Amino acid sequence: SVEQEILVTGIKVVDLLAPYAKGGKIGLFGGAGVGKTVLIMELINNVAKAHGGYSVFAGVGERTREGNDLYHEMIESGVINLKDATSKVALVYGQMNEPPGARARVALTGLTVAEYF
Amino acid sequence: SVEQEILVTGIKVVDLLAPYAKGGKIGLFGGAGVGKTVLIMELINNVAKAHGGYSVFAGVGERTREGNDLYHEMIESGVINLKDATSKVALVYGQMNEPPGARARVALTGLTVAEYFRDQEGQDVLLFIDNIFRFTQAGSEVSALLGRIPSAVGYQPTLATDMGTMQERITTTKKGSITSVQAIYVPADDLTDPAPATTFAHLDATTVLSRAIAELGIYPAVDPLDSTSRIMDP
Amino acid sequence: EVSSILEERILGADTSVDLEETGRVLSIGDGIARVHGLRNVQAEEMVEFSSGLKGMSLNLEPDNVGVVVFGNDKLIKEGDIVKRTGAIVDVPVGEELLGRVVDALGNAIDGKGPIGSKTRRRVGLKAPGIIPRISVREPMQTGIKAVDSLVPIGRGQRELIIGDRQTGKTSIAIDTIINQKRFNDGTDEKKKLYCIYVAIGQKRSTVAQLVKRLTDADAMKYTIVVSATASDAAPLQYLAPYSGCSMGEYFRDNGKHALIIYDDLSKQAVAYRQMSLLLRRPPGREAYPGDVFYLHSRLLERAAKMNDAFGGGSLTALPVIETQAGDVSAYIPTNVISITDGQIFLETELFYKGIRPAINVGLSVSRVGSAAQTRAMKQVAGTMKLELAQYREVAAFAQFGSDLDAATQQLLSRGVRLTELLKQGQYAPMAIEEQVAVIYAGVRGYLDKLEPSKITKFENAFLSHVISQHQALLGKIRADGKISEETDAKLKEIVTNFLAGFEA
Amino acid sequence: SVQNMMRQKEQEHMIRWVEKHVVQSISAQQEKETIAKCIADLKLLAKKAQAQ
Amino acid sequence: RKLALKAIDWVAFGEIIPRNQKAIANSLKSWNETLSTRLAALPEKPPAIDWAYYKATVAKAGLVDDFEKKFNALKVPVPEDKYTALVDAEEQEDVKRC
Amino acid sequence: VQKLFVDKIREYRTKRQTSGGPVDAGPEYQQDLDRELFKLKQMYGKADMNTFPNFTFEDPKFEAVEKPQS
Ligand SMILES: Nc1ncnc2c1ncn2[C@@H]1O[C@H](COP(=O)(O)OP(=O)(O)OP(=O)(O)O)[C@@H](O)[C@H]1O
Ligand SMILES: Nc1ncnc2c1ncn2[C@@H]1O[C@H](COP(=O)(O)OP(=O)(O)O)[C@@H](O)[C@H]1O
Ligand SMILES: [Mg+2]
Ligand SMILES: [Mg+2]
Repeated sequence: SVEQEILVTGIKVVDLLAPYAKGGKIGLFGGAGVGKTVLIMELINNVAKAHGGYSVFAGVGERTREGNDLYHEMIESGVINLKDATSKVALVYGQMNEPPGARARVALTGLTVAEYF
Repeated sequence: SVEQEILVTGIKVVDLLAPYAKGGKIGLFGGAGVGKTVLIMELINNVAKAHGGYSVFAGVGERTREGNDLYHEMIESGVINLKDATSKVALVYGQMNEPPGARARVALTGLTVAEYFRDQEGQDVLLFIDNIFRFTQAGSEVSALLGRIPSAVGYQPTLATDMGTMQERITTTKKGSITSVQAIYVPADDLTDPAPATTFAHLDATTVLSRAIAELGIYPAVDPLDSTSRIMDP
Repeated sequence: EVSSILEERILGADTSVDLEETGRVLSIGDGIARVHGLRNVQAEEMVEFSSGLKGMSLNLEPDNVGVVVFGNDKLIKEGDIVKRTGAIVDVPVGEELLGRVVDALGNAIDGKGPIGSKTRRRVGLKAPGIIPRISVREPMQTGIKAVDSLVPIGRGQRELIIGDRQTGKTSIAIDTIINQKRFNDGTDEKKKLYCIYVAIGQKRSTVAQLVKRLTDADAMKYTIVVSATASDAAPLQYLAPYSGCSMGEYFRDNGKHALIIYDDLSKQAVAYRQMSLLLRRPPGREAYPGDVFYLHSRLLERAAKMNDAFGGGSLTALPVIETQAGDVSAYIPTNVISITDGQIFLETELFYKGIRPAINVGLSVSRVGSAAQTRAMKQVAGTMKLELAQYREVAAFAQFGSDLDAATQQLLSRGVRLTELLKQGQYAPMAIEEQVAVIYAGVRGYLDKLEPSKITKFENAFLSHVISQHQALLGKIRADGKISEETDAKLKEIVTNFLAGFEA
Repeated sequence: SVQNMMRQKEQEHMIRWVEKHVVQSISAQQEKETIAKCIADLKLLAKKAQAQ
Repeated sequence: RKLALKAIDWVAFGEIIPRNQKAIANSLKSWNETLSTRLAALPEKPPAIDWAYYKATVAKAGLVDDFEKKFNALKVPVPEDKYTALVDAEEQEDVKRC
Repeated sequence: VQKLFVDKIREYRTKRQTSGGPVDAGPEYQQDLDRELFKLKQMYGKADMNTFPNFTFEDPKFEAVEKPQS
């Protein structure tokens, strides 16, 4: 692309002061206890409403205990669905107890799926 | 053996905050030139003449002068006797002029004589070792010619295995008891060096000396907020 | 009848002949044998030499095979015969091990007798996936007033005990074994706990003092101790963490609950580095190999909270890590921090200032949060955590403060008196119903007139009162789980009756 | 603690006599060696029929 | 065994009001809390004495069973109750004076 | 290996035929376990072989005081 273009996600603090370029890379500072996994689950929902584009989640060397709660937190918020074909994400989980060659290619497997759409 | 006691010495810093024990391994830490050889010369003065059984002094990798100020401070006190068969101290010496294959088998020769008295006889034995950092260092010199990749800051890869193979013979069993005092050189005042910071698992009472106390004039410079014991117990 | 049992064993012995797949020895040195032959050995397969020692083949090279030795290499001469067993390493496991002392390979070292375990289990198994797990909800009771108030532990969480030398890291994990006696002699089957203790590279006299401490408190009838000491060979301090999870997964697989303590994991990365650099593997940062993260991750991920379709079992893991000069930014103190959930950071400065156990609650966290506390403990400690955190902001004004606001003088007044409730002697673990009562006496405001030196004497007086004279209130917080409005008034006149006539 | 401790003292002293006394008794049984070869191969005749 | 109850030690029993002697009344409640925990330390019934396993495990006979025959048919006389009546006697005179 | 097996069973029965007890121990095993048990009985307790214990205890003298009220 030969031009910059702003991606709108609906949130008032994001789309006004630190807006998101279309195609760019975004860095999310902050960890546990701050309310991060809600901001993940809500940017999935708004792009599928205002823009119509799905998402991929790639867990690079992530904990099994914390990669199980995100499965059940998405079920109880509607963005993934066990009954029909109205899901909005695909999960790629290369967990932490795997050999060190298998934790480096997960961010490539989770980018192939994003290149199909 | 499992029983614990208290062995009284007569030093005010030692008996108050970090008491020593009969049949327990004792360590004397600290840098260079703070008093490890004098404090280990004090416990031969107090403890070794009031003691019933025998005593063994192994000197590993220290100045050859100071093995003559022990042979001449133990004739004039009658502990070594040159005329009859009433002496109470043996001596084993490998000093810092020897090749480095001979500063790493002297400490195994000290606690072989001291294993005869505990096992084949039944007496209460003492054992004084100074220095014991020169057992680790003298094995870090023959290492690279034997074909071994070095570990962290320059020691051998088998550092904490042959240390733990010598330090498991200096124990109190059900056939005797070995009190043991050891001086441990700490290189350039850093207790995070891999040679002094792995001997901590083999010691009951640690007496950390310090240069920040000794430069005030407080002698013996023993750190009170860094010395522990296993019997500080109400 | 001593002659009869000896004649009994030798007729019951099996003297049968078999085949083998042997191979001669090329060069033995420093505990790494090179064997020529053995054309059908799997990786990490146990072999055994001609003298009697056993060996685990780690390097499968083209012209030879590198096999570590479970012993000392003075019995291995060049030109021996290395037979094949044909199986990966396996440990005995079951109920019969409860109350015994074992080494890293399941032999008996306490001299009572051999293990009668009928089952056998590998040490190289995998963790359960994402589906057989469920979120952690039940409490694991430690018995320390500062742990259960501010940094709780659920039944399936991994919690790291990190700190320097000589600050009570072993003592925190030795009264957690003692505290589970009150459930382990009762009737409620889903509240019992089983403890395992792994000693990695300590001297034999220290382990002989710790078994006697757990024999005195009658807490060696539900505990196993796996001892790989300092004198034992370099690979036996590598198997011994993986020889304890295989005994703590038999209780998870069969609907029971468990606990395991690695003391300590910073002496396993050292006993594994020596095996690497003698097998000529490429080094890395601080001469550790490239896979020391893969060594600790697949040991801690075996701790899981199973769900009801698989049995409902659990496994709780407490690893101990020794830092050097309080630098957690080293290699191994940053691997195990990023794997586990929360840390308990014991300092050395607070140990000599009077705070014992010296838990720093400024740097200690737990990311299961308040979802592992009971309803009684959650209600009072939610304000205590906020009250203590406001005190640590204004701790630097205490040394010269008299010209401050009355709110700031109040914030100092509650912070000192809440601290004295957190101190606790050794080998005295409490109950959760007695813990919530002492916190309730402090967080309400019933202590701001008592002198700060008397808060310890008031507490030992008050606890012995409510055990004998208010036993029927500490059965309606233990069984209820929550603290109601009826018990809120009933506890309210109790601490007002005791505080009125106290000083005598 | 006296009846069961002292039993282990002669349990170990029992085997301390035998294993030093077996090797002085089988050293002269060369007349037993001529059947020891003749009994070994019939087990090998039983053994080589297993893989075949 | 035998165990009798008591009354409420709530308001009156710690307010005996001597000549500024609240310390003596405070010591009176301190003995009730100490003895009730010592009664909670030990149960009413002690452990049972297995006799049949004593004969086989201690099978050097005679000296083992003779102590077990003399200590089995023994009796434990508890202490006297001479001070139990005189302390209760002064309560009868003071209640007539109250 | 059964002919080797019964050769072991023979030497166990000649070890059963004893008249002086420890033949190979001598004074070494006799001075050991006699001193080992006495070092353990000093940690165990000074109790006789057949003396059954019997004693009595004295309870506290329940005294009284005076307090003039009404
Ligand atoms: N709550 C406590 N109050 C007072 N003293 C304690 C307490 N807990 C432990 N100690 C004392 O601290 C000393 C050392 O504690 P401990 O051995 O548990 O520390 P550690 O760091 O685990 O030891 P190591 O460095 O050998 O692993 C012991 O002598 C013990 O008596
Ligand atoms: N009793 C003492 N108290 C304080 N310092 C001492 C004492 N005795 C010796 N020293 C000091 O310790 C220094 C080194 O003594 P020494 O113990 O022989 O050496 P090192 O401890 O290095 O082996 C000397 O310079 C001396 O001044
Ligand atoms: Mg010196
Ligand atoms: Mg410890």
